[PDB]
Amino acid sequence: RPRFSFSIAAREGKARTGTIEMKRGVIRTPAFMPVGTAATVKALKPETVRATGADIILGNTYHLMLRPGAERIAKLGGLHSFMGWDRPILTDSGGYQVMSLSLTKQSEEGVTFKSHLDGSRHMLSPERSIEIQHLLGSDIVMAFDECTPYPATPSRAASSMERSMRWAKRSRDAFDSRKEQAENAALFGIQQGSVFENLRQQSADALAEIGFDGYAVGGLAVGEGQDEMFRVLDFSVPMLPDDKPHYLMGVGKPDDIVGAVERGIDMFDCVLPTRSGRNGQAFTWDGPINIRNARFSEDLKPLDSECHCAVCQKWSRACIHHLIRAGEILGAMLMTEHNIAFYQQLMQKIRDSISEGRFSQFAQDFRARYFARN
Amino acid sequence: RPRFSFSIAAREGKARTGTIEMKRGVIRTPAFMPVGTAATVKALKPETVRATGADIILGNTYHLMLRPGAERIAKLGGLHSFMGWDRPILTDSGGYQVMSLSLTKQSEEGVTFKSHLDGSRHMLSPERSIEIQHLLGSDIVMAFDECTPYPATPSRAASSMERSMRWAKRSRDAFDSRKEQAENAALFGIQQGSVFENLRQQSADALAEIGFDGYAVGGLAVGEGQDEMFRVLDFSVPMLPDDKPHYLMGVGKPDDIVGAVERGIDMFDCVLPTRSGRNGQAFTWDGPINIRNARFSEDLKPLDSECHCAVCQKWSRACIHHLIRAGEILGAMLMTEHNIAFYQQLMQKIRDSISEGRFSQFAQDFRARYFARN
Ligand SMILES: [Zn+2]
Ligand SMILES: [Zn+2]
Repeated sequence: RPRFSFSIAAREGKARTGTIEMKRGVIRTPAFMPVGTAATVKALKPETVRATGADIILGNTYHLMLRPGAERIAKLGGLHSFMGWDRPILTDSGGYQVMSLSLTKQSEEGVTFKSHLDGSRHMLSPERSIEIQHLLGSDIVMAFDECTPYPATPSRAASSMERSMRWAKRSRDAFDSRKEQAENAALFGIQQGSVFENLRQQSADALAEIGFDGYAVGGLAVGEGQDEMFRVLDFSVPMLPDDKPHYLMGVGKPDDIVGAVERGIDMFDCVLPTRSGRNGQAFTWDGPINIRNARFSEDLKPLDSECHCAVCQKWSRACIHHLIRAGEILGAMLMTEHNIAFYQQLMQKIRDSISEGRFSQFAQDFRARYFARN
Repeated sequence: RPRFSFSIAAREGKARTGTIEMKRGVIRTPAFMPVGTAATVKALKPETVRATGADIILGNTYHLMLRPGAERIAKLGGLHSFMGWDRPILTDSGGYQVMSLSLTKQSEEGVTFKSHLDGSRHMLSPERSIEIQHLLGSDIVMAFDECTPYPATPSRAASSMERSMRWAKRSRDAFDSRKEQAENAALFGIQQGSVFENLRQQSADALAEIGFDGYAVGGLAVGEGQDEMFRVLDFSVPMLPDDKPHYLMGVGKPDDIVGAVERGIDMFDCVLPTRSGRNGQAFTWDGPINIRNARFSEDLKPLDSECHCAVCQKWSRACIHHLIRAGEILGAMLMTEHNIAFYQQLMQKIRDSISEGRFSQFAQDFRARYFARN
């Protein structure tokens, strides 16, 4: 019923659990958002993704505007039809992929780039990104920003942050200028500032002055290492409005997530569970495992003996091992389904332990078992 | 190089091993002929069937003339193109399926029947069957005959046998009337006579007077039981010309085959390995097994610990068990591949043991292990 309503059911330190209510459904916080595809035989079925625990999936604006393009998606009935997913959908701005996959020109106005598979010209800006995310019909909209490469100078970081904040205002204005969008969707602002506390602070209150439904912590997961990331999060998150969801984009190693929840993050997304699913890496409570190893050739146990997913209730490491080695598609599908389910179960344990006030103990128990392997 | 050349490399009693040389390839005797399909994703690949040991496959004329029809097959380049199989292909007359799946009218002239899936009219006769098998471009041609249902009266059996012999002559004449066919393909005659020794004898020399490249023993595998079948074969086979291949149509239980080789049979065909492959039954040296049983849920051993097929060199009973239970298509494919390979390996053991003069001992060793299960 509500456009966007964020509640906090419980807290423990900086960590916090709750829900985000939207017209297309409820999102349980902290949340992991798997990346959606297009609902074909090559990808997992929508109902399968839903059955893993996903309350909301993510769509890459950049790839979607390249193929089959935002206009086609709109004619087809939006992303929800295209992806066969009738629950909330978040779309990124498409700016990150542009500055790492494409740029014929860049300025304060925006960027124009060539299609890395067609050569055709495409333009992106705060105004255009908002419009494109509208055509896709997403529920949560990400503001268009300028991402600064890692490592970055204190000058290049301050420059890109200052621009990203002006683009934040432009994104907000574009969003509000469209009644169908502004009254039904939500808008998140992104905080930049690299590893510099002053830039982070100047970015945070700049966004707060503009006002957003949610606030993303951008600039991380670019190769800074976990320790540096936690150190950044340590001061970055408290500068963000407490009564709004905190989104940490791109971050999604299981231990990265737990540590980020300890520091106030409410939302996560990454392609790691999907990517490593096809590459033969499975996530367990005792750390990641490579299924191709000869050890799992006759291992009758499931991928994880505590995972509740439909794969672990049926398939053993042995059969999954062979399917993967045989090049059989089913094997990669099974791995992927488990991986994203495992992630959702991690989220559920986090939510549970917070509301019971036992999350601090869970975080310690988690790392102890996860890092020890075996 | 030769149209049809049958050699006997070795004998042991009534049993005999050798080769059939044809323009499209050599057929090792005794031989099992699996039933071909149409080379699609639903059926095993031609190269897979070849890799199991098959020197020749069988095509059902009746089904092929119904869909997509013999004329279409001819335009497509014949059965070899249609099935993606460039080695010898035997086609049945199509008469058996007619009298058990279709008959609007029946007489000495022939039969006309309605398509059991289109209602359309189709006509079959000694002349028409030969022509249709020509359109399909098969290498071994079966003479059109009238099959007598089981059990049959001594009158109905004598009647159908006498007709089948007149149709044998008509089949031979049609075959010889077509130069492209007569000079490149082979023709087999079928012996009828039910369980009656006099009718069998009167049928045998009737065929010998006509003369055929090979001689089939028809009228069995209609539900007479193994013991009655062996009893029939005991006198039926020696009445057939010794210097020609002996074909036992429809028969193909592993123990039925071994016993039939002991009585002089050189060729076999049946859908049992293909049918039970999809139904979850696997053939082993210790008898058939039902893969759906809970016992095989964690059985790390292959289907048969002596089978050389690619499935048993990789897949365990456990993984095959799950695939079948999951309804996964791969499971039924694996079972089928093993089953037809197991059959070819049985044939190879028969050929080997005969030429070494140890087949009588092999037959005893086979039954002892096969019937004891375990
Ligand atoms: Zn699992
Ligand atoms: Zn096998």
